[PDB]
Amino acid sequence: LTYLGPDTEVLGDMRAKGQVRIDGLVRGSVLVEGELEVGPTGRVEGERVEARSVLIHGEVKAELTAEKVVLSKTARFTGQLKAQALEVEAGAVFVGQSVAG
Amino acid sequence: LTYLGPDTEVLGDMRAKGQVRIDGLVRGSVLVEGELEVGPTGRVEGERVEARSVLIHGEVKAELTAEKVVLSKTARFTGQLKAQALEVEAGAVFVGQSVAG
Amino acid sequence: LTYLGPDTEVLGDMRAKGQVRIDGLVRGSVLVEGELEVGPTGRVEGERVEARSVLIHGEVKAELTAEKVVLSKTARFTGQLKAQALEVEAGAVFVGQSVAG
Amino acid sequence: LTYLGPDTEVLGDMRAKGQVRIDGLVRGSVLVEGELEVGPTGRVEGERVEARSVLIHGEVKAELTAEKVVLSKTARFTGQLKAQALEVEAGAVFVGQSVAG
Amino acid sequence: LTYLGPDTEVLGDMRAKGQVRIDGLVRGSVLVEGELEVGPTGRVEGERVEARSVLIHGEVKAELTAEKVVLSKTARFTGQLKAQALEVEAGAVFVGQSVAG
Amino acid sequence: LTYLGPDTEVLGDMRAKGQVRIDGLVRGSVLVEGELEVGPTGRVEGERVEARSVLIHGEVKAELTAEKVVLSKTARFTGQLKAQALEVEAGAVFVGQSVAG
Amino acid sequence: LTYLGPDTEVLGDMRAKGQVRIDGLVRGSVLVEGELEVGPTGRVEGERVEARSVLIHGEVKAELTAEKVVLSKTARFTGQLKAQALEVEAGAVFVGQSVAG
Amino acid sequence: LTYLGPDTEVLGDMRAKGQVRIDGLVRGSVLVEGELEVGPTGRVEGERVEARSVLIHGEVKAELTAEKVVLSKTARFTGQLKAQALEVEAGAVFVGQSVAG
Amino acid sequence: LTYLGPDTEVLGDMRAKGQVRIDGLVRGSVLVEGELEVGPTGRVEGERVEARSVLIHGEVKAELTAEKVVLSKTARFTGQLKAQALEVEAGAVFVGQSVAG
Amino acid sequence: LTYLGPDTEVLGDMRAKGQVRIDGLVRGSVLVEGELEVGPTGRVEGERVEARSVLIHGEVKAELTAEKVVLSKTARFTGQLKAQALEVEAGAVFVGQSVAG
Amino acid sequence: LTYLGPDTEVLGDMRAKGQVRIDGLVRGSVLVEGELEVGPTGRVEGERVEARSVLIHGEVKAELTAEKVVLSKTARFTGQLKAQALEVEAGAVFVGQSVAG
Repeated sequence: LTYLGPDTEVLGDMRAKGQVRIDGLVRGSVLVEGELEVGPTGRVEGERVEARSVLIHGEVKAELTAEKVVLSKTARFTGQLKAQALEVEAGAVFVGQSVAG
Repeated sequence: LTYLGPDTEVLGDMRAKGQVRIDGLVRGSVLVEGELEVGPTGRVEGERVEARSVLIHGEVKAELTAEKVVLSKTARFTGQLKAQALEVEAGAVFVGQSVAG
Repeated sequence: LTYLGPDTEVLGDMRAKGQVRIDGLVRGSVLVEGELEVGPTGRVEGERVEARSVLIHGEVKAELTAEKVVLSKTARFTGQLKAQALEVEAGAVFVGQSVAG
Repeated sequence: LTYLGPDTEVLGDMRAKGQVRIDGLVRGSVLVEGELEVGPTGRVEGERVEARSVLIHGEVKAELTAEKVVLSKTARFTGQLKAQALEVEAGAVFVGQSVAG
Repeated sequence: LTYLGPDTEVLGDMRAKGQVRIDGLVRGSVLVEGELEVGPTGRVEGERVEARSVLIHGEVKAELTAEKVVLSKTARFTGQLKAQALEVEAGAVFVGQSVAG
Repeated sequence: LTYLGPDTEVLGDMRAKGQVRIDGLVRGSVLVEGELEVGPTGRVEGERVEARSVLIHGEVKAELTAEKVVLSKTARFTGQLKAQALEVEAGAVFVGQSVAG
Repeated sequence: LTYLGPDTEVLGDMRAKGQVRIDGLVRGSVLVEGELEVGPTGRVEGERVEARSVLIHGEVKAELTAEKVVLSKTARFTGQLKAQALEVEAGAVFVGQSVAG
Repeated sequence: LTYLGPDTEVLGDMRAKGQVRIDGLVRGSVLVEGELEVGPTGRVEGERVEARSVLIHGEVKAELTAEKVVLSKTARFTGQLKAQALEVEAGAVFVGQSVAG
Repeated sequence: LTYLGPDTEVLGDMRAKGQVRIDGLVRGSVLVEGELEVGPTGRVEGERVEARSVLIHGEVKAELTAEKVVLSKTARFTGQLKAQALEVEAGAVFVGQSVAG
Repeated sequence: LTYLGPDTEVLGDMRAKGQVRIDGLVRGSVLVEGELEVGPTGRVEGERVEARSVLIHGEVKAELTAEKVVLSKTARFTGQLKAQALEVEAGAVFVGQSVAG
Repeated sequence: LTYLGPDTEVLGDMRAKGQVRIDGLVRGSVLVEGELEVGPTGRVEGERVEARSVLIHGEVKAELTAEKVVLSKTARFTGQLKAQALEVEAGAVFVGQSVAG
């Protein structure tokens, strides 16, 4: 597990393994092997968010790439995407060219 | 209601009103005011699919635009998109740049 | 079955199979295998209306061709015709050269 | 709380708040307000490790600055230091000029 | 044993063997083989304090060198240091570049 | 009390207070207020040995000055002397000009 | 035996043998082989007082030389001395450079 | 009493008081107040032998002067004499001008 | 025997032999071989009184010469003397230079 | 009594008192008050033999003067005489002028 | 025998022989060979009375000469005499120079 707090602004290229929950901020690119969660006030601003299963509940602005990109009602995506199962519930402002299926 | 059959290949620019269920084929652009459904073997190949609520269960290849673009497990999107609530369940090969939220 | 609504203006060459009921409009040529009905406010404006049994209750303007061309009291034909049993009831303004029998 | 895992190599300048436990790696400078812990396999390689209470149990190589710099038996410090209560237990290879008291 | 009193100001380079307890003052360099203790009002002002185990409870200002440099709550170090187990309890104003481990 | 060990060679001008027992060596001048004893293997080599009561049992070579200079059977004095009660027992090689009485 | 009285002032160089007790005065140099005693009111003023064992209880002012120079509480020496066992009890005003041991 | 031994050669002017017995030698002048005795091996060689009662039993060579000059069988006088009762027993070699009576 | 009376004043040089007792007076020199006695009131005034044994009990004034000159308590000698045993008892006013022994 | 011996040669003027017996010799003048006797070997050679009673038994050669000049058988007178009773016995060689009666 | 009476005054030179007794007087010189006696009242006044033995009992005044001149108590001689045995008893006034012996 790698929990970040509500106010944990990490500049630079975070490289993690295992289950991650981000609730703070990331300025840079996140490279996770395992489950990822962006929290409700979390923000992952950068270029590369690569994971295995992403649960977006806050904001993301990067060229995200995963297997299962599952979202929530208050999510906010931006940028490119490359998944295999783009599961949006209802209320994502999903702005950007994606590939799936 | 405007039901099209399983094998009803309509060339040209279909312009409908009310609830529509397409299960056949459309070669051209669909302009519907009301609920729209593409059936499981349906295909809407063209450029403009504009509606109010779209339920995709087959294939679409056009610059779709709606309010609520809700999909199914066996859907297959292609092309641009412009919605307000992009609700994908799991298994859409959603290929193309979208705007939502 | 392929029901079109009262206001379903389909531009282009509709190609259907099975029982069809048109009540809207067609701009183009209708190619149906099976029973066809033009509704009371329906209009099939074009060139080719080919079917197996046609029930005209609105307006047609094309080179219709069928087996049994049965009409109604408020029908309005225009153009050529080629049937095998031209069954008009009373009030068709049947304008155009026909072959039957 | 902000727990990092055993293998969470964060490049860049981590800026956190609250209780932090680092067990992975940091390439860069750590700026924490609150309790800090470097885990046994943790390493904080960089220039600036500023906190309020630091518990070193692995390796640090930076110009650390805190109030209470408490260590463990297997700790390994390097670089400058500026504390108010430098509490080393026994086995730190504490290499570098310090100010305390 | 070599006990010095509370007010025993020894100018010059004291060279001792065995257990030493200094409680007075030393102006000069102390060369002890064995346990050393600086008392609470003791002061070892000079350049070279070399021993085997040092217990600082007062003030030292020299380039101390030992195996085990254990301190107390009211100690006050100054100058360089070269130990193998720098065991500070809490309240030393330890000012100076050290090597340990 | 200020006991020096059997092998405690103190270079420089020792300045003490209270009861002193020297058994090691002194290279320099001893300034004691109080009882002084040179031990059997002790040696106080220098210039100024000033005290209040001196008990010589080893060797002294300085311009000693006291009130009561009491010696032993194995003592060995050298140098000037200035006392008030020069109490030698038998076997001192007392070499040097003295004033007493 | 050679007893001199309390008031026996002998000018000149007395040369004696055996046990001598002087209680009077000598103006000159005393050369005795054997035990010598200066009495309490005796005075041996001169240059050479050479003997084998001297017991001073009064005053002497000469370059005394003996084997055992034993004194008393009320003795008063002056001048040089050359003995082998300078045994002073407490209260001699022993003024002058001596060799012993 | 002032006894001189058999071999007590006193150079110089002996000045005594009380009873004197000389048995050694005198080189010089004897001034005695009281009884005087020259012993059998005694010799008083000089110039002035003044006393109160003289008992000569050895040799005298001086200008003797007394009150009662009593001698013995083995006496030997030389020099002047001035007495009041010159009591010679038999065998004195009394050589020198005398006054008596 | 040659007894002279108490008042037998013999002028001139008496020359006698044997035992002589003079009790009177002699003006001149007495030459006796044998014992001589001057009585208590006798007087031998002259120059030469030579005898063998002289017993003086009165007065003599001459250069007496004998072997044994024995005197008494009331004798009175004057002048030179030359004897071998000058035996005076106590009370002779023996005035004059003598040789004896 | 004044006895002179057989060989008592008295030179000079003998002056005696009392009974006298001369048996020796007289060279000179005899002045006796009292009985006089010249012995058998006596000789009174001189000038003045004055007495009170003279008993001549030897030789006389002088101007004798007495009261009773009694002689003996072996007497020998010479010189003047002046007596009052010249009693010669038989055998005197009485040579010299006399007065008597 | 030749007796002269008491009053027989013979002038002239009597020349006799034998025994003579004169009791008278003779004026002149008597020449007798033999014994002569002058009686008590006899007187022989003259110059020469020569005899052999003279017994004078009175007075004679002459130069008498005999062998034995024996006298008496009342005799009275005068003048010279020349005898060989002048035997006077006591009371002769014998006046004159004599030779005898």
